[PDB]
Amino acid sequence: ELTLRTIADEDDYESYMASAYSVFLRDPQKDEIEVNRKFTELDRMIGFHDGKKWVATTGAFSRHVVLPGGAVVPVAAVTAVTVSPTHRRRGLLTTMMRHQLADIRSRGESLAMLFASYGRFGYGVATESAELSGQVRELAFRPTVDLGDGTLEEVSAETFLASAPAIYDAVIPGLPGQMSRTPEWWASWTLDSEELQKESGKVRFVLHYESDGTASGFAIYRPKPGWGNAELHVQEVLGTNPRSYARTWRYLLDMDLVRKIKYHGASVQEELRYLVANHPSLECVVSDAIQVRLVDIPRALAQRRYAADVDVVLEVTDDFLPENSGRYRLRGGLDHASCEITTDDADIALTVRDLGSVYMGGVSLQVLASAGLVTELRAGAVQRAATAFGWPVAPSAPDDF
Amino acid sequence: ELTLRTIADEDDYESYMASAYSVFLRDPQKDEIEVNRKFTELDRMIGFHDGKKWVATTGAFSRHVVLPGGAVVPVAAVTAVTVSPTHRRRGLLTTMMRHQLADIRSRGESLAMLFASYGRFGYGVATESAELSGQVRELAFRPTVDLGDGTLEEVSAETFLASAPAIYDAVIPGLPGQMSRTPEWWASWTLDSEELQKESGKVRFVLHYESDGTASGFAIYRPKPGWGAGPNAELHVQEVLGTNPRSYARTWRYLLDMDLVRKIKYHGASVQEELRYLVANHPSLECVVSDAIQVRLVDIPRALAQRRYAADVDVVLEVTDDFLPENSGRYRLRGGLDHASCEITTDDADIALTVRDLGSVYMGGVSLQVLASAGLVTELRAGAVQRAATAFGWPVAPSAPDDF
Amino acid sequence: ELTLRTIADEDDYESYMASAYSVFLRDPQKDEIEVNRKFTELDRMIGFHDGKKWVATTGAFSRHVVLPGGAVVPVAAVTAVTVSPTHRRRGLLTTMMRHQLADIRSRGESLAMLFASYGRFGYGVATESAELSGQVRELAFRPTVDLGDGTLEEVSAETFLASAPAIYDAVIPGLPGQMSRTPEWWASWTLDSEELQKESGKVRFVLHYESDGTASGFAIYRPKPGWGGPNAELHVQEVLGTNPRSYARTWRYLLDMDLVRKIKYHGASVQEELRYLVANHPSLECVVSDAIQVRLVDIPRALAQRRYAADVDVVLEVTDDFLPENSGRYRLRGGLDHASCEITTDDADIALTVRDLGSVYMGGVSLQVLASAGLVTELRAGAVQRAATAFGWPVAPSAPDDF
Amino acid sequence: ELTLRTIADEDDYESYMASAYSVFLRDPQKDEIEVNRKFTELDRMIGFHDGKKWVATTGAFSRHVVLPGGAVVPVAAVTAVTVSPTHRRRGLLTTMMRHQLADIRSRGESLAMLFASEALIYGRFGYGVATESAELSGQVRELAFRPTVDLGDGTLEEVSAETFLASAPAIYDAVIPGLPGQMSRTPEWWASWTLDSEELQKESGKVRFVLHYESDGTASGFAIYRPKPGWNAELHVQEVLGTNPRSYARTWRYLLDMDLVRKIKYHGASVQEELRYLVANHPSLECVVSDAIQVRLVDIPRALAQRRYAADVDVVLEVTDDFLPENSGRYRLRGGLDHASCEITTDDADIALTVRDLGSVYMGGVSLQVLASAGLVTELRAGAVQRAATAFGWPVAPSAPDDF
Amino acid sequence: ELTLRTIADEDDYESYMASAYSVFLRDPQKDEIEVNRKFTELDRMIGFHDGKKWVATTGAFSRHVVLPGGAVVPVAAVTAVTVSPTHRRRGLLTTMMRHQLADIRSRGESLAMLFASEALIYGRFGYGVATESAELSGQVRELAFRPTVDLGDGTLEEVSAETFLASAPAIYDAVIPGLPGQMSRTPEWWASWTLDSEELQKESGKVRFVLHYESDGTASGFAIYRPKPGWGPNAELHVQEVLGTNPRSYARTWRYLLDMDLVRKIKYHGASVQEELRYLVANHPSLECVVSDAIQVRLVDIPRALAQRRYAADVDVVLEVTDDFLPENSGRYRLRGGLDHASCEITTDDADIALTVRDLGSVYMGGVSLQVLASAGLVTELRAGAVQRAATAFGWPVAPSAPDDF
Repeated sequence: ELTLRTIADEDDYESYMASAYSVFLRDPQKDEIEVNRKFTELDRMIGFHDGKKWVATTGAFSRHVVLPGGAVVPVAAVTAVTVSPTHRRRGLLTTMMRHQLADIRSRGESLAMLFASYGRFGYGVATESAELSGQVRELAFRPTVDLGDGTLEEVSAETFLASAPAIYDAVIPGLPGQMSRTPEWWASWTLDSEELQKESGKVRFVLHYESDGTASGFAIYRPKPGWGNAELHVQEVLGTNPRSYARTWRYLLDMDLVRKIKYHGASVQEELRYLVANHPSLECVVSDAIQVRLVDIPRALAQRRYAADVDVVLEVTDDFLPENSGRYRLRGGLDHASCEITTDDADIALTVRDLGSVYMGGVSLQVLASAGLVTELRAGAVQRAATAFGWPVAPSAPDDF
Repeated sequence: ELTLRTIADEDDYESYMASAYSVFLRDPQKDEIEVNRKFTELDRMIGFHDGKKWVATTGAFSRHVVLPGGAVVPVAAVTAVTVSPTHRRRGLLTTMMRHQLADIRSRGESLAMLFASYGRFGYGVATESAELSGQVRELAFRPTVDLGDGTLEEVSAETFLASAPAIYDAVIPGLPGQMSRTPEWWASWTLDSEELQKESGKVRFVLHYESDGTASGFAIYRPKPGWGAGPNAELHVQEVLGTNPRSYARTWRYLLDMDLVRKIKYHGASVQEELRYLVANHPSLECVVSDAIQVRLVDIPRALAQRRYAADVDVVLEVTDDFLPENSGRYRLRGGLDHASCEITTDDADIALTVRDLGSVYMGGVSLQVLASAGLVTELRAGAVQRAATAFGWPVAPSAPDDF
Repeated sequence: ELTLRTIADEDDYESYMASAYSVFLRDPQKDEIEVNRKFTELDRMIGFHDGKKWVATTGAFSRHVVLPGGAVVPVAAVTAVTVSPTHRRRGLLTTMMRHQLADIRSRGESLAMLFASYGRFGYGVATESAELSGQVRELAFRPTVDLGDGTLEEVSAETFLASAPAIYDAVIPGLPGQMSRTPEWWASWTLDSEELQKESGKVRFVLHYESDGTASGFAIYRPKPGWGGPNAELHVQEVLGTNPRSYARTWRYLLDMDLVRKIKYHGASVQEELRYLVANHPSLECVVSDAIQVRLVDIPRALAQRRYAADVDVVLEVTDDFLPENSGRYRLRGGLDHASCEITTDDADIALTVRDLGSVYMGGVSLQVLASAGLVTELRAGAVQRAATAFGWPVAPSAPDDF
Repeated sequence: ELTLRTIADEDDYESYMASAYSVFLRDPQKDEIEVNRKFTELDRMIGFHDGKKWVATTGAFSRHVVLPGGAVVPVAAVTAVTVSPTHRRRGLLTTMMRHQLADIRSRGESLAMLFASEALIYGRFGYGVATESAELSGQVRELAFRPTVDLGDGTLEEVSAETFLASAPAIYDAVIPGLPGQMSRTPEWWASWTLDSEELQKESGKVRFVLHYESDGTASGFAIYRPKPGWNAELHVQEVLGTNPRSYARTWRYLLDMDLVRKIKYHGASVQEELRYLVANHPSLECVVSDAIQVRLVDIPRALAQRRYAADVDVVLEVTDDFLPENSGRYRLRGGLDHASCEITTDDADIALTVRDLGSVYMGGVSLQVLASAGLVTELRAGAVQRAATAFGWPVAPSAPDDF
Repeated sequence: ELTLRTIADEDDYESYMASAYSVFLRDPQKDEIEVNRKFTELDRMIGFHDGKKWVATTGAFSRHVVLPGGAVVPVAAVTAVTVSPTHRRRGLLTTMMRHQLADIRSRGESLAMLFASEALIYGRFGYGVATESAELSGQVRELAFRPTVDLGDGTLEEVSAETFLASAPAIYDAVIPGLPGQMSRTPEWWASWTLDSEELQKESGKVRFVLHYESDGTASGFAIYRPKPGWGPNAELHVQEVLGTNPRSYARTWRYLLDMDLVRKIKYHGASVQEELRYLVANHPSLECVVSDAIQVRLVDIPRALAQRRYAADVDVVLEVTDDFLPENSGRYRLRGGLDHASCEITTDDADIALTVRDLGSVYMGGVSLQVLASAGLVTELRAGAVQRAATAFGWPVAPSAPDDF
């Protein structure tokens, strides 16, 4: 009765997306569906169709993510994973996962990434995000923070998109977890969506210029006028130097009529948290961001760099895809990494899910071992491997997908 | 008119403490005042007295803290820092700070620690805590979590104190930021304080026993019965510790599976509390992160040499101490998992930072790289901050000790 | 200055309807006004007109109601009763009530029914409804509840209307108070009204099928996505099934839906079967309120059209203050298989008003409780005890689709 | 390790009750414990003891309940059912249930009754919810009565507990024969019901007593209520009863017309409380319906023959008692308004149901026909359920007795 | 880079107004923008433009306000005062105020009035809070009147906007001479005041209009209000204005709103602090009264302003006025005023009271007591007994009230 297949045409695409919104209790957002189509590859959007409607969906975008060390590697940005409530408990999700994970491997993508909404398929939470909020009048900076001689203006979307991509491209190599943005992805990220207009207001754009005129920072925010307490909902703030970063935030914090500010999806180590003189005034709520599924374990482990030297043997168990199970020797450091099968004694035993959780440096392997989820087989091995899998810059959430 | 002196006798102690509570808009808590006196040294409690009232206070307890690597070192646990609202802008706080930090130095303590309620005195936030909360029915664990074959009992404070110290002593060498607990400190930590009873209920104690009878875990918690409409009874957890992963998981499972309970709250948990990773559905366990402990380095080279470092490091730090300029200097830190030395050097400096920011990274709870990217710390030679930031880190996040 | 008249044409209909919504502080719902027109008889919609606006309204739909015992009788479904705030305290309502009640009698309808928003006109609350709600994760069923081997589909309104009427028609004979639904009434009941979209979302339709393919259950519900912690809701409009498995399985489908936290079923029966499937009753909150008010227009006929839970031979001294011609001393003899009622000169057993007689007429209000409260008088010992049991019914009356 | 036994002495009793309160997250309520002791039979209070504390409890009071028809029969008022959270999943509850239910049978009580709460035994061991209670509440200024409600010539006085207890029992004893589910009240039970408990004082205020006197001075109504001053003042009504419709309506009018009161609440009222029909505007009196009493039939033939039935019935019930299989069998019930007999039979069965669901319909508060429509009860011969459902009903809904 | 200029044309006007709404974090309300254009004089709408966007705005309507006693005088209704968040701390606001205050002076207008919600220039440039408003609210079922309140024998009708505008202006014109602070309403201002704006429909509902008719049939009162149906029993009536030509029509109109079915709560924002409804209600605690700033006054022509109004009692006082923003207005004036006369001019005689021009505007409408300003230390008395007699004369038996919003 059910057929697993890819999207065939534009009408089929809109019906596919409508079903995915419908499972999540929402009407289809036509503006987001239209803009996201520009970077959608129909042959990566699979699902089950019963002859009259889509009953399950699973798709992926071809993206590139910054790894610890600065390498930018292809990644399957998994999206639109739904099973209709009428078609649950029929194995449809397992079938789509097996098909998609094989398809991802064939495209040379060493890992998949998914926004938390899956551990039994090998996905593990690898990065977190922080919701930062507080009263703007309480958010003065420490007295040593240099705001610089820069200036800034509120600009149109077209003016914003002529300067923001170069700023973004310049800063992301040092921010693992961030993803490359083509003009098509910028169009989705900057869309004045009707859904977000209901929650706050129309999207606004800010550019920070140095004294010589060069653009060195930007901000994307939406105002929420007082409905009683006006709020500013920040979508993104980035700068190419600490002065443009601090000055841009100072602009948002000193805006008249504003009482509260909210930044959802910030880094757990967002620089703003340390610029604020009184930390309690900026509430920080930490939650899951990205889940990682390692698809090619040796290549993924050899593609990132490590915070310190490591020479560890990992006994990796992959329950969902047993072909990936094996004993790998990881030799890595700041400027080198290799991973290959070995018959030497294993130092650590862990599942591919937990290996994925530590892969981006956002989850400590030592805490997983203390929790009993990872087993140390030889003394001192977990401690050194945990530091190596870490990174001085915490991973952060990419733009939504 | 004002005199800077220490506490003289018992009546002076109660007037001193009543003044400190009054500054914080509270009535003096006599049960807390009585039990904390047992570990209070009157000559470490200073303040300003106007002839009839204490108008400012500042104290310290002689404690010992676990550092990254497991070393336990003497520490000044600073407490009861108040200035009367009628005596602000007189300079009393700076004067008390200068006296106390000098006294800490002459006592040979390499650092002071203070609960966040000061940056200009050298204190920097070095550890955070997490308030973990959620609906207990949503807090199932991952399926691979072994709960073991242990059993649990709810016990009196006396029976609890006959087993909890040995469990605590065995676990803390791996939890930097925790402090040694004498019987006197256990008595304050386990006090059924009236103020906490009003927020929830009478304190309860749980012991977890292995299958052979060995006490391997404990929990301190208070019930908050439902007050709606609808059921909404809460458990307020004060501490949970176990000597192995099964005892820890089984103790939490005991609290989470208790009937009548709807919500659980654990204030002052670690930001890397193992519970956060046992839970199958992370979003069900809300995590709010806030400042916990501020560190003031008093003996910079000794403090840096007393801890161990997550990886090898050889870095020269140009440190500026505005409040105590005698600590400013250029120090070469050679550290690792198995060694640590810090000393005056004449080599070129790699990093420039203040003593406050150095204290902030001292426990591995704050990344030196983020402070640099924020513009608060200056990298003088390329690649130095990244290696130093990794070394100042630690695979186990620092956590808040028992309150002081 | 004011003229009592019926709706004349279509423009007069939209003005009439817009007047009623405005009295109730709402803008005219054009989608509802259009669909309800298809079953509206203009000669049954009366009101006062001052020459330029409608100042008071009162209407009735020609419907049919299931009585205790399964009999389907004509009933006046009174609707759109409004008096403009500027024209209150002028007797306009009493006048319309007197005209409508006489009109209902001439049309052969033994009784009238009205949703509670009137006791002085003879209307008495006869049926209650329950708002059931709770956290879906706490609403597991008792372990013995058989869900069967059926399946479900979420379908379009047209596919829904090709199966739901037959299911509904098979179930209602056991549910006194439900009303027959023509295709026109189904069109209103299943309208994706913009009013309810604002409160939750677009209406959805579920069909439950047996293993052989036959449709045996249905559900009408609307989602309310999270607007906060999570708090997505389902607003259930109706769930019915032709057997216990289809009914339980359909509720299970709504209760086990991902992302949902809380469910609400407004206008359910006070004895809704769901209340007893739930293993932990306190998790399903039950708020009971007025639903349907009954005005008996032809007393002897209405008493003879229903059946009675047990044998009864009682003489009722009925007082109708608003319509004194209905007052009389009636001997009611009835049971499960018979019912008769006529004037008698024998000694009266019970003295009650027509308002209270309508309150007990559907078996939803106990005649014994009204007697203990002092509203009804027992004249001969033991009479109320048996009459109360007979007027009752093993299945509580329930609210029909809204009118 | 664990011993099943009864309470031995008074110290054992206080420790037993303290454990039961502790399981329910509450400190022991000493005033309730003291007054309830006066009607407690220690040999009916059983539990498990590990040598140093009680770890599970279950007890019963010897009471008598009004049945549909007026007959007053002995009943076990089950109470204080707890299992310590440390001792769950060990079979302690099943063991206590088998012991208690056998003891109830041997004492001549045909059924047990138990308040449905967050109790451990909810729904299990053959208990079925047979009675509901309504929480009635609303703005007193919106609660005028229908115009035909006669208030009579009576008067009211607020009196002391002693004055109250000299008139309320006779009023109560004259009313309850027509209210199935109500229980007999000895002076000891009145003392508990009228206790000015500190727990209810915290939620509202000190208990107050109202008496209603006819014009000849005879007491004909009473009320028990507690004021909650504004913090919008509320009256929390515990009970209102009257021997005639005028005394009932006038006593309510006194509470509704009291100055300074904005809201009234009556928890534990009947779902057919007369007040609901006196009010002119029903929506102004919110009605929230919930479980009240669960019934466990222990002697099926005697319980069915002890009540009376709303109409004639001749039915064979195929009863399954999974927990007490000695009670499983086919029973022929022949009942009416003035007769009732029941005996085990081998005749063909008309209805199939569990002992839990038979208990649910036993008091006339749950319709057998609705249970059949829900699929929990199976009709074996056509037309049997309809007549049996009507007969098991009653023109007066059962109501919750005083709390136990 | 920046240029101070006025609105050039219609497209420039919509871009001007769009910038003003954007500074206050709101989308432009095109219905308000269109209806307000009918009374907008483009040469009074100034601002700064950077070549492609308005970066600051400041406007003024030519209006007329009723003073204590009943005199109607021209007034500049200042509006649309915004500065772009990226152009703050540059001096643009001062420049606009100076140019506007000069433009107001040259138009013969003695004072300027500005609503307190214009938070950009709150309490500066000589503007002083002179008039307050009250938000009155309560449960309609607790709002019975005193038994001695005569409701008359009139009738009411809910009418269309056009029917309302045929009788309401006559009612409004006959009442405002006794209500200082109210402003004259031309048909174009009536169109804006009665606009069924989408902004207020979201907050409650479509605007409704009520007319109260006498026994013979003449319109003697009116009401403007919006319903807010029950969401989530809590239906509300949001009253915009109620006025009557006699106490019976005023009381009867309020009684119509208060006795309406299905209503639970009523709210009247922008009422007078001495709204007669407050004294009609039998139980005052049932009608909550929250008092807040309404109108700020900037005196431009000090002598003319003080002479245009009448004084509740006789006064002969010398005021040493200090105008820090416009020092050309500073001077020592002798004020002679009463119920039927008023004159003011420079004098050499010794001064009695020393005060700023900001505080003089506050007391000018009689909504702020001059004695309390002296008690708080904001005003200095130089000769004894002068403040008390001046405070009583600057007062008025009817408190000033807030006009229609601008």
